[PDB]
Amino acid sequence: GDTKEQRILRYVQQNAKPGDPQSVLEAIDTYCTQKEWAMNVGDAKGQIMDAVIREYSPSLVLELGAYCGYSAVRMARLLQPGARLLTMEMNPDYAAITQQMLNFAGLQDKVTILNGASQDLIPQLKKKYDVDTLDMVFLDHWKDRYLPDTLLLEKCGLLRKGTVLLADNVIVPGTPDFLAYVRGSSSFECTHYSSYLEYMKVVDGLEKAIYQGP
Ligand SMILES: O=C(NCCO)c1cc(-c2ccc(F)cc2)cc(O)c1O
Ligand SMILES: [Cl-]
Ligand SMILES: [Cl-]
Ligand SMILES: [Cl-]
Ligand SMILES: [Mg+2]
Repeated sequence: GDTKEQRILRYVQQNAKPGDPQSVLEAIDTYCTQKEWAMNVGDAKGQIMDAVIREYSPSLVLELGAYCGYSAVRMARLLQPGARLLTMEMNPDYAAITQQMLNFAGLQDKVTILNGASQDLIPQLKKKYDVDTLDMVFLDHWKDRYLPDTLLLEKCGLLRKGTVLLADNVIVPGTPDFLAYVRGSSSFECTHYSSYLEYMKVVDGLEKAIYQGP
């Protein structure tokens, strides 16, 4: 039968307005509160994301892990005209949901999906995707990948002074190595934003880690 992700897409298509990102976010959050939990960033942490995006107005954002496109919708709706989001989604079924979610929201021209594993695609960003450096990175993929992929971004020359890392789920499921690393490194200036796990009365949080150079 259908998957939960297909059910979320369908709900959005039937309960949101085409081309209205806000209605799409609302539809997802309604579905996930009333029908079935799902691992979208959600509205609590989403509001914090929004506040960070507005502060920095990034021109080029990289997202690690798309899921159904909630966070990509959340971020892309607030980008300035001409700004871009690249999202890396290794799961092909998730990638297809995400594309369709973005298309329904009318944000397709702002966002590119890269299908494959972050560790494989990050080294291609400069030469294949014509990236210089990133303004912001949203980490929301497998939690054991946050640290290695941060170190890989640095190796590949993709971080500049002031690049904003924003990491989901630093408390649940948790990213203990990543947190220890960035909080102990003089190359990062970190802030913790305490919140709640999407759609649940369980504490979670976002970590912002601003790259300071070598
Ligand atoms: O696995 C995650 N992400 C990568 C695949 O898309 C993920 C997991 C959870 C979560 C799961 C199970 C639980 F019991 C609590 C949290 C939450 C999230 O926000 C997530 O991003
Ligand atoms: Cl999400
Ligand atoms: Cl992932
Ligand atoms: Cl929520
Ligand atoms: Mg998450």
